[PDB]
Amino acid sequence: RLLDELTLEGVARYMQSERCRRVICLVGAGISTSAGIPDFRSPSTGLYDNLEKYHLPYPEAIFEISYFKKHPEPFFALAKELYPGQFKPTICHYFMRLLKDKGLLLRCYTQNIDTLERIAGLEQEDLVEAHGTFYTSHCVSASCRHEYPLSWMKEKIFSEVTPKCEDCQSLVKPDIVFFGESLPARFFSCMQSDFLKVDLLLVMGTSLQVQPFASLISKAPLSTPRLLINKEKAGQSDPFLGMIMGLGGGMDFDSKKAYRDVAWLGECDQGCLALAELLGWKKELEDLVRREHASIDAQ
Amino acid sequence: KERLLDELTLEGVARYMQSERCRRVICLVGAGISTSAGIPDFRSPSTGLYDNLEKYHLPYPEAIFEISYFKKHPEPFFALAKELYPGQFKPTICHYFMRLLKDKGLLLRCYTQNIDTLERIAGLEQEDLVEAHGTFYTSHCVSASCRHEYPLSWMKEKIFSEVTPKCEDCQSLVKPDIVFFGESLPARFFSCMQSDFLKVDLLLVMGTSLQVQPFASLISKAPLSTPRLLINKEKAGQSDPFLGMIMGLGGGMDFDSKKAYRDVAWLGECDQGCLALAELLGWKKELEDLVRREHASIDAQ
Ligand SMILES: Nc1ncnc2c1ncn2[C@@H]1O[C@H](COP(=O)(O)OP(=O)(O)OC[C@H]2O[C@H](O)[C@H](O)[C@@H]2O)[C@@H](O)[C@H]1O
Ligand SMILES: Nc1ncnc2c1ncn2[C@@H]1O[C@H](COP(=O)(O)OP(=O)(O)OC[C@H]2O[C@H](O)[C@H](O)[C@@H]2O)[C@@H](O)[C@H]1O
Ligand SMILES: [Zn+2]
Ligand SMILES: [Zn+2]
Repeated sequence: RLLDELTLEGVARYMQSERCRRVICLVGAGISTSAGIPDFRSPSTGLYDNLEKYHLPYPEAIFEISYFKKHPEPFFALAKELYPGQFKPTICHYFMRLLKDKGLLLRCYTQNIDTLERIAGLEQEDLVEAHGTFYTSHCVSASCRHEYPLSWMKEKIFSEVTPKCEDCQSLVKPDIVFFGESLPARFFSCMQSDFLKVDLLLVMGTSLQVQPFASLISKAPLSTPRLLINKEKAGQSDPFLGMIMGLGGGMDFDSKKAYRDVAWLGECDQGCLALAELLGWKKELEDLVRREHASIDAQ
Repeated sequence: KERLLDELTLEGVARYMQSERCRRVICLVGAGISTSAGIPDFRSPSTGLYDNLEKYHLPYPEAIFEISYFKKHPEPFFALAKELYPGQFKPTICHYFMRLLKDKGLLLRCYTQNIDTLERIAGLEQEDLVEAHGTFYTSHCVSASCRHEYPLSWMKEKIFSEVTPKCEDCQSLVKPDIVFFGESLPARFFSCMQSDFLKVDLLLVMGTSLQVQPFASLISKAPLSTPRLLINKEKAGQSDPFLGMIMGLGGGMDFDSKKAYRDVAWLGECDQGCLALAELLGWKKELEDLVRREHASIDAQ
């Protein structure tokens, strides 16, 4: 057992030890809510509770490839809000930057498409954008798959014209991963090597309600500690018909068999400040946030 | 990761089954093994149950077996339940093939997702079976504080009288013990799985799309050396990892890849796949006799 106790304090002590060389961060929409971007599944405020005007059969249909090919209009109307480049990164994002600058970040796997990891200064090599990007777009026809740049797709979205491919007249969509679509090739190539050598999983701002991303927590070695920083416990629940996690694939924070998983419940920004304080990084983190935000405000 | 099959074919499985290494077989079955009996499955286009619920005006097909939707709108399920009641059909060749595995001392367990009871009618006993998605046999009040049990005849009476079954003690809804989405699986599912998959020598997967958890996880619970044979109309368990996939990452079948070492896909009718495997094992005549007499015996009632 690598943690001396199942607390943030225990995780911090482990992080400072020579045994903790490589950290993987797994993040979702929760890490961007304090920047002003709603998550997906939070009641009332979440995106899936705010799609009534689109008259969908159910909320998730707006990001389902099969529904999209039949009724693409709602997604492209919503896309005007989803397009990145008008929010600043959060304290949580800069904490991951700090991990990078301390030589501790093996990888950040993100489910987000807001690009705040990149704006916060994480580089392409540090990142797996697991659910894709707006940066590039592709024709949906597998036979054709013609690629279109951000400007091309952006021009179509903000002109309210449904993007059609110039070669085959099929729909063109941004490379954000829809339900039913394959994840980027980088996800799998990085996963297979990263998870053999990870010393700590830092899971932040995700409900772990979607596969294959939810599987990642179970790819780590059994000895690797896992810290969740989130408003609610995620990944720990009793099995039931239609559960997302595979049997035994979840977190165990609270059973009498718990040995490596720690749930810090609260806001991601505040959890990262608390961890930073325990590591003696709090002033460094605060200075980085202040400087980088002021640098963004400069333009 | 020892390779126990000499070749990734049905003939290689048959040879492995005849060797001394193969002592314990587990069957994992779904609605595909019962369509030839006249019971449609769930997810097949046009024929499947989920494509034939228009009359109930559901938000989506699965709602009719979702516990939250049920409590709020119980009427549609109970209307459908009149059709779901088991005992108007005969078991299939596939069911009798599993019975033959029992009698040959090869069957450790059959885990079924079905509630049609055809495994029992074919001669599999309580001890041989894990009815993973429950049963009509018993019914219970839905209130966690009460859980008052009701017998088969009590639920029938309410269903065919078209009265929504209510608890005589606490007046909460009473439903048959079939597992709805969002509900716990039977205790027996977990207790059996914990021990059964430690020393299983062969997995026989038949007539399922492996589209629901936690049942879909069962193929990953076998040792990495245990061969796995799929007998199904379509390939299931093998797919490129996509957003919203049911299987956990790397928890699927590997039939077609370069690394493929233990998994075999026999594509076609479950009954025909079972007849074919039986022939390779020398049981063809024994299986056909069993099916004839049992069908006759049921008709002879
Ligand atoms: N400030 C905060 N601090 C801590 N936790 C938070 C905060 N805000 C929200 N949360 C928690 O953060 C979590 C947000 O969960 P979800 O909204 O499901 O986002 P995902 O990234 O996991 O969604 C994954 C995919 O699903 C979609 O289909 C898309 O494809 C997504 O990429 C919850 O547990 C909140 O309590
Ligand atoms: N005669 C046949 N021979 C071979 N394969 C067949 C045959 N007929 C159908 N199939 C295949 O059989 C498969 C039928 O798959 P599904 O209809 O999803 O049934 P499940 O048992 O997996 O459903 C699991 C749960 O989901 C529900 O919510 C309930 O809770 C269920 O208990 C397909 O791959 C067919 O191609
Ligand atoms: Zn095209
Ligand atoms: Zn009751």
